[PDB]
Amino acid sequence: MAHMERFQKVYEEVQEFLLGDAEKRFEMDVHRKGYLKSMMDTTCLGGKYNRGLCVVDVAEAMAKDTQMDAAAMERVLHDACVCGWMIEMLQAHFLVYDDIMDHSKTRRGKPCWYLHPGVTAQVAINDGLILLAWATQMALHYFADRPFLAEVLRVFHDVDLTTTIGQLYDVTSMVDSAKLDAKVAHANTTDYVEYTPFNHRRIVVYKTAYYTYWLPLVMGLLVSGTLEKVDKKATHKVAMVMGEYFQVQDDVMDCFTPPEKLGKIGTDIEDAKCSWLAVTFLTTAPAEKVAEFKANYGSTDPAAVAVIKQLYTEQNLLARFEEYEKAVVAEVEQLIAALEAQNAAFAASVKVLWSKTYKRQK
Amino acid sequence: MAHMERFQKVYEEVQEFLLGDAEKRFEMDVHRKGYLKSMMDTTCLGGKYNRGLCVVDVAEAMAKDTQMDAAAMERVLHDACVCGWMIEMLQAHFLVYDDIMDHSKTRRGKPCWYLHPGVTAQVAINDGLILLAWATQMALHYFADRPFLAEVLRVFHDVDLTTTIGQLYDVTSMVDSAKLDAKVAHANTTDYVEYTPFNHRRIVVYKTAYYTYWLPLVMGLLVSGTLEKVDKKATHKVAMVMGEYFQVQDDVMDCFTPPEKLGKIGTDIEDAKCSWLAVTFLTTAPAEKVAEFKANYGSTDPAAVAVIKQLYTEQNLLARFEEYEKAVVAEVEQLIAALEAQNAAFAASVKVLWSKTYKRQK
Ligand SMILES: CCCCc1ccc[n+](CC(P(=O)(O)O)P(=O)(O)O)c1
Ligand SMILES: CCCCc1ccc[n+](CC(P(=O)(O)O)P(=O)(O)O)c1
Ligand SMILES: CC(C)CCOP(=O)(O)OP(=O)(O)O
Ligand SMILES: CC(C)CCOP(=O)(O)OP(=O)(O)O
Ligand SMILES: [Ca+2]
Ligand SMILES: [Ca+2]
Ligand SMILES: [Ca+2]
Ligand SMILES: [Ca+2]
Ligand SMILES: [Ca+2]
Ligand SMILES: [Ca+2]
Repeated sequence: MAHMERFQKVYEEVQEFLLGDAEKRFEMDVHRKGYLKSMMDTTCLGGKYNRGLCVVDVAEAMAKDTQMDAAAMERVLHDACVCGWMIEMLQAHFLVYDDIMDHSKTRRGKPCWYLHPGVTAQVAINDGLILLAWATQMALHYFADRPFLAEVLRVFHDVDLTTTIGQLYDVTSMVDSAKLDAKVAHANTTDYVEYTPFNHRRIVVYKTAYYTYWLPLVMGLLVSGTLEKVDKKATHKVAMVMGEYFQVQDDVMDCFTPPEKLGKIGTDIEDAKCSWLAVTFLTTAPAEKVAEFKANYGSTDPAAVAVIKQLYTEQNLLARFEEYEKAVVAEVEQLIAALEAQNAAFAASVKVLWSKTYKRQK
Repeated sequence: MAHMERFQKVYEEVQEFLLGDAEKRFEMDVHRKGYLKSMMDTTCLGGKYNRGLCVVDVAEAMAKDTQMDAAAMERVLHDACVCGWMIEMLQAHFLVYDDIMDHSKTRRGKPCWYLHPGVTAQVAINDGLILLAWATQMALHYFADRPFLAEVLRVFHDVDLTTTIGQLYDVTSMVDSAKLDAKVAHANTTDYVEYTPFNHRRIVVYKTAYYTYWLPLVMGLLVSGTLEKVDKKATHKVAMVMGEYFQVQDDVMDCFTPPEKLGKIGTDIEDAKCSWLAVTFLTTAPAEKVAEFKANYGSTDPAAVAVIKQLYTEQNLLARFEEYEKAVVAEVEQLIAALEAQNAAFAASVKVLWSKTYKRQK
């Protein structure tokens, strides 16, 4: 929408900055400079830019609600774009690692970075660290004289921590939690006791909600200097609700949306993930169907996978998702009404975010 | 080792903080807390603690020099221990990843983290991110009301960046740099045209000197509030010299120090990495020797690795290292004497660091 063109211009600026700083500081040669350019473009581009563009929608909503001159509005928007790129590059970094962890094939319609034959998991592992480091470099450089530098770093780093703990819950969700010893191999579960609504919510809140919903909102507020003009606790709550839903959508599109339209080949089923479908199925389905699920789940065999999808379809998981979505919409709507009573400007930028989220198809 | 007891007590302190904060903020369960505890202990302990201890030695030298009273000195030492642990965790993070990247077997006399049977490289990859995040968490918590907080973050993230570019030079150094395409597999070199003193210096200065020499000295100065009492240029210079040399010793020991004494099993020869021995040997040995080294280096075959070590031995590599160490001793001493003319206290703390480095055996 409104800010794409400006946001993409800032990408070019920030890339030239970053590559030039490496030349100046690290004696970066021409070939590695180009490798780094292709790496940044491959990992950071091609997504929907929902997190980055939110920073800009929020910042501008709040800046217009303030009285400021042309140069100050221009500054807010530019800083917002830089902040948005910190988050997109945080995403880039998380996706490089997660694609390795999940041993996946495609991301955003192209092979996963680690799967580029001129890269491999060995180089990709270090490329991911460069991405994370650059996001902090952006703040240190662009916001060196800004009052919100310290607060930006604190929220960005807190969120980076939060997401790694989220990923921890995710990556250990298929193993009995009583059996984690860094000294003993552990088999995947066969009984699925821990596939509970509580465990699924815990995963999604921490691995997705904080960095996808909370971070863009807060950063938008930080760069426009209006973080003390909104109810902190309601902002966190609406971000948790939308974020949980956003990840329920993800765990509901990797089992029913063609890879081709999504841009990625989910393997929740093969990998026995504690997805919203698995928890919803395990807690509502009849007993023979639960057993048949346990004999088929967690299996690479395409015939086992097809059995799970058939069981999910018989269980009416799409319709259960529709009902959950109605409940979410009801709650979001009212959290937004209450934010609107306090700060109508901020509440509008929450609608813009929610609009890009509700009933999305990829 | 005046500060070891205090340093270790701070580790217990910081660990209990970190685990407790995840309980409070991420609904961390008792099993993953236990997992996290063992991960921390396994990846962060068992090293020599040169980096961490140097922060405290520098901080104390400067606090004595500025005549701090007992209250102030106790704060400075405690802050210095936290900074020290930020660096030891940075190291922890770097080695978790590097062990994966290098496919190594032992770190500090135990199996590499990713090789723990209950871990695997899948989990280790996210674990390494938790270590990095925790490093920032320490500063955000303990230095929340400290004016040096921003400069601590700044130098920390800069050095982390520098090291990852350092690591990029390392992992791409055995492939032809003109053939650095992400779309095209890269065969390892057969002619070694890029195995030069310039390329070797660039690798080790960036992957090693910054975080191992410069980062500890600076943090010791920042926490004691004395960074504005020493020559920044001379400080950086002496860090670069000691740090390159520190990497040279690490390269010499890969080939000549028994894995047992060392705590690790280097595969420089098998991976044919741009070490200080290979580079020197190539630009010191003849053509017949160079040709025999080209048809032996980069092979996992035990006989071929024995040929390499035998070439090195016959080319008197140990002896060329002694001579190199003489020139470095002459130059470090001159640079310390120069520092000592300006602030005797900081120069003495650079000597403490030098003396734990010069002629170390592991
Ligand atoms: C290292 C943090 C990885 C964080 C993270 C958080 C949320 C989603 N992902 C990737 C998704 P996907 O690969 O985009 O479908 P997941 O594997 O379903 O969770 C990664
Ligand atoms: C991943 C970031 C850089 C990691 C890094 C930096 C310096 C030395 N090391 C490890 C050593 P070692 O594995 O301790 O011998 P190297 O593999 O010889 O370089 C790792
Ligand atoms: C958060 C998680 C579901 C990963 C996918 O995030 P996304 O769908 O926003 O991906 P893009 O960055 O490619 O838009
Ligand atoms: C820089 C590189 C040689 C890394 C190993 O560093 P180190 O020998 O200081 O390791 P410890 O932290 O185990 O003492
Ligand atoms: Ca994934
Ligand atoms: Ca995943
Ligand atoms: Ca998914
Ligand atoms: Ca190594
Ligand atoms: Ca290495
Ligand atoms: Ca080594």
